[PDB]
Amino acid sequence: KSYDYDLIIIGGGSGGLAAAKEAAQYGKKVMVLDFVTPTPLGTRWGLGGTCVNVGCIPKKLMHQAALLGQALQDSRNYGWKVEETVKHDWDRMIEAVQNHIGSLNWGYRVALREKKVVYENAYGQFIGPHRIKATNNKGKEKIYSAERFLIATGERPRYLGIPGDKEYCISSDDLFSLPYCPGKTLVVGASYVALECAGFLAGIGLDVTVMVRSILLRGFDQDMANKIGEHMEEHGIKFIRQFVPIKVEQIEAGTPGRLRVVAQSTNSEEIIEGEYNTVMLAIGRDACTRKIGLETVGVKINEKTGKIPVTDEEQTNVPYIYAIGDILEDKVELTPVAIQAGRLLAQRLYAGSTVKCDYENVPTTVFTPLEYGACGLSEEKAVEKFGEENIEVYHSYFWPLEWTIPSRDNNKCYAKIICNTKDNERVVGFHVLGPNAGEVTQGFAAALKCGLTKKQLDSTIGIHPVCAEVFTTLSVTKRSGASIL
Amino acid sequence: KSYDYDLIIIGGGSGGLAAAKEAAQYGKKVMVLDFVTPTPLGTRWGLGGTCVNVGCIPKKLMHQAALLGQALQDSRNYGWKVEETVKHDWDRMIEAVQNHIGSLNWGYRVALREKKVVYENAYGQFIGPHRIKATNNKGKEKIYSAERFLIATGERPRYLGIPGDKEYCISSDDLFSLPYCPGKTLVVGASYVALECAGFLAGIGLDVTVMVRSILLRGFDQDMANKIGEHMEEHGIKFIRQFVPIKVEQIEAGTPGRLRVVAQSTNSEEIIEGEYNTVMLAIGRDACTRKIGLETVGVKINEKTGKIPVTDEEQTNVPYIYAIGDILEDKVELTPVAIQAGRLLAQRLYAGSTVKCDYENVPTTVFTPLEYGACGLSEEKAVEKFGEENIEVYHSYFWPLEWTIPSRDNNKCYAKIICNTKDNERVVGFHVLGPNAGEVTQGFAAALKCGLTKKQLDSTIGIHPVCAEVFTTLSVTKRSGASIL
Ligand SMILES: Cc1cc2nc3c(=O)[nH]c(=O)nc-3n(C[C@H](O)[C@H](O)[C@H](O)COP(=O)(O)OP(=O)(O)OC[C@H]3O[C@@H](n4cnc5c(N)ncnc54)[C@H](O)[C@@H]3O)c2cc1C
Ligand SMILES: Cc1cc2nc3c(=O)[nH]c(=O)nc-3n(C[C@H](O)[C@H](O)[C@H](O)COP(=O)(O)OP(=O)(O)OC[C@H]3O[C@@H](n4cnc5c(N)ncnc54)[C@H](O)[C@@H]3O)c2cc1C
Ligand SMILES: [Au+]
Ligand SMILES: [Au+]
Repeated sequence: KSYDYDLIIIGGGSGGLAAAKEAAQYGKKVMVLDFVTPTPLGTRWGLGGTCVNVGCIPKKLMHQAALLGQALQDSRNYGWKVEETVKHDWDRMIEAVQNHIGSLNWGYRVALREKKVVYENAYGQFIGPHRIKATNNKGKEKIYSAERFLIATGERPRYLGIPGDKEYCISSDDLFSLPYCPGKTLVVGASYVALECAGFLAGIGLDVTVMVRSILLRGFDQDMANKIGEHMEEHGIKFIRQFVPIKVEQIEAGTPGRLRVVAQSTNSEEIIEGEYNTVMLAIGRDACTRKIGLETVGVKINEKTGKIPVTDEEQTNVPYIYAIGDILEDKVELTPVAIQAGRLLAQRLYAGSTVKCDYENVPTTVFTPLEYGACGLSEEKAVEKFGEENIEVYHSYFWPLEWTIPSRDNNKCYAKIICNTKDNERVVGFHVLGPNAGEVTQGFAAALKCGLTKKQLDSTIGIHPVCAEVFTTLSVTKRSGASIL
Repeated sequence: KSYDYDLIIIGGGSGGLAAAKEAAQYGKKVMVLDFVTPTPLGTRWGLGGTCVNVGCIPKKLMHQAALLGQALQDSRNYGWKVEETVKHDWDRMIEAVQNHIGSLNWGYRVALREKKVVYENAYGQFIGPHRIKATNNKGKEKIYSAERFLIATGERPRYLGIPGDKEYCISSDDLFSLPYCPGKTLVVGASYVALECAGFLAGIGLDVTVMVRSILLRGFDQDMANKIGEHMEEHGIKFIRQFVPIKVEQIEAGTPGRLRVVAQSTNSEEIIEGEYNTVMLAIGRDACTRKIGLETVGVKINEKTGKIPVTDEEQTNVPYIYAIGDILEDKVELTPVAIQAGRLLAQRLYAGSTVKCDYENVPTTVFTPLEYGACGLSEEKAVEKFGEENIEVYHSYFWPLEWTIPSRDNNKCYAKIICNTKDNERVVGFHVLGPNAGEVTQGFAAALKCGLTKKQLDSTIGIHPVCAEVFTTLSVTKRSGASIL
């Protein structure tokens, strides 16, 4: 019957925009609702969502700034006449990053206008079957109807339920647009975002302290996680183990001001205090699925975690509403997963395709000071799945050539592959800790999709001299116990 | 009967040393003869051969110096307060590189002593069946006998048959230990070494001119070759097309002196002159198989090219003499190929293995200012092999994130895959032109060994934001003619 649009995408993040562009490619009427509720402090950003504005992109750019710091240090030994110590200007770096983010926001808006996709800067909210309520910034309300709906609502940073967090602490949301140098900083948490931000804040010369609850990088391989922790610690970052903040109180306002954080042990009553210029909370992310009125349409969600269960076709229990992105239950919360799922969903709905999104063996990279690229099973998970006796772990240290002249950081980089003997020594796991990890990891992920075997990998000819070539000649097993130095 | 050693390896290059170490791993008596005939100028180097001393390693290090120059330039926009123009010191860079090369020479010598491998700094020469003559630096001669012989003699730079070349020009042999800044330089040739040296000499701020005979990078994909030429030309390198030097004459001696080069056109009698501080000859390499007495033992060689034909087991026409490395006929002249062939040959001879060296689809990287990584067939070769109508070329420009803030070099990087439709759109060719090319290329080479298909590649999930991810979403064909900007 009557239907304003054929597809309404709530949320203009990576996945949402990808699906919008693709569905528009097939002449369907599509409308995108994107609205960023401001941070407790008041920070807001444009179209594009978390990756573009507050995520993947600026984090990579600041990591590049840190890497260029290390390059400035390295250049001395290679013959460049650079002054011994170079200072870093936070304001300029922020200006450059924010300028590029603005350019990407504008690019996306132009792309949406070009593909004839209506963009409405309004907060979406279900009120009834096939109908939604959109509230603009000013407060004006409008109603829309659609045949199909795409929930692409994404997540927002989580806060500790402690006093002072919301008015005195900053999150990933605020850091990449912070209008002043954070000075000394306390990063709470051990998620990959926590280590990324800690690392590159340390690289630009600030004093950073990371406060962890139990373990580093839950979900990632713990051996590699421990190695990253060791390397970060040897670079000047300080770690306080087994502590959670219980109160944050402002000593003096400013830009930055001074704050006191009082925290309690996890296994005792021992209480320690510290003074920091700003405190960044990186302790996970919460789905924004509570406040979109899913009850008015009957979408079933996991009340405990907020995630929405979906079929292998991204379909909810309600036939005409589909969800993509991080909000999904037991999927992988990465931007290329969202984009691929959106593209394939659009092609399935309007292009007669049958290809589904494969969520298995998807690579990731943690951009710590020492990049960490991973694809496939962890060692622990592999042993769980196939049995200790059936898993052989080939590993080796290697020394990237570019670091020999600076004469630094030997026998730190680490490469290990986890192979299943029961299945022709198939390579079920791949982990690399070293420079340009993601570039090396992309190819071996594509190989894992092809069922790379240890024999073929051994037959592949390395390139010389390139870091990645360490993966050509892995011959030492952990089971053998031989040294790898 | 009587046999001094079980295996005599003539030549202590990459392949020779690899085979020596591996054969020693199995308790066999092995002796290595390594001797570097000095350059016309008189430059000599230690153990390790061409890659270690005058090749892969120092070329990568100087490329890293150029890359750090570009990083120094980039760092300004990211917020580092670096002086506008920084000067480069040739002498310090040479000192650092040569120090690392010395360390590698010492490492190899120690490794050989540890594995109980006799190293004799003597020039090898066959005099009769299973017997060889070794002449030390001083001139003393010794005789040796062996059950098996491994010719690993490698190649040496080729010179134009023009007057003045040998006493006034330098080769790749001399450059990486040159005791003075080369100043303005003329690089003759278009082999990958020519472009590598030109590029990084330009990066450190020198005025470089490349003089080519007909085409760039013969053997490599010509489209990518032309793109590299264009990019190098837009970076300040000057190209003189269709010219070959006919005389080099010294204007004034010095360090550097001044030389005049007079050269003639290739298609006319037009003659042009130029003045340069040094002239580097990079016009190919000639096998050192003439002067080792192969006639006294009956080893058949290709008289025209100097290469030695071999079986797929690296065996010559004489059963007990095997050859590895670049000297082989119609093989691939790369260090990992030599090392892999040596390792597999040793395991076949003394470890009962049957695994052979695979010379198909071996990757390479040309470290031009813009790295070029390749694996598999060129476009031209693919069309020749399978037929134009059966080849689809997916390609795209991409813009590495790290360059957006410096705001330079957009729509220059280029990624293309060549797929065979007759064979499930199999990926028969892979070419990437962009930063960290080799790291991206290693993985896709390993995938090609697994028979990666266009469908699987499309199903692989990219990593974000990484350059390599461009290979996840290739959808534009050259046949379609659509724009890629
Ligand atoms: C610091 C950081 C670094 C990261 N780095 C990486 C990385 O390197 N690689 C990687 O793969 N992933 C990375 N991620 C994860 C990545 O940001 C997310 O997984 C990804 O953005 C999920 O996409 P999405 O569209 O589902 O969520 P989003 O992109 O956040 O989409 C949600 C959008 O919809 C808006 N919205 C919310 N509620 C409503 C509503 N009711 N109505 C309308 N619009 C609404 C939101 O404001 C937002 O604009 C990082 C995340 C962070 C925080
Ligand atoms: C500038 C440059 C850059 C290069 N970059 C790369 C790169 O990035 N990647 C790559 O894969 N390849 C690269 N190569 C190619 C690589 O150097 C060769 O392919 C490789 O070294 C071949 O190994 P080989 O042992 O057969 O030759 P060599 O390593 O040269 O072995 C020969 C050794 O034996 C000695 N010898 C010679 N005659 C005798 C004799 N009669 N008796 C005893 N000893 C003798 C020689 O002096 C030398 O020490 C590069 C080459 C050059 C010139
Ligand atoms: Au600062
Ligand atoms: Au110079």
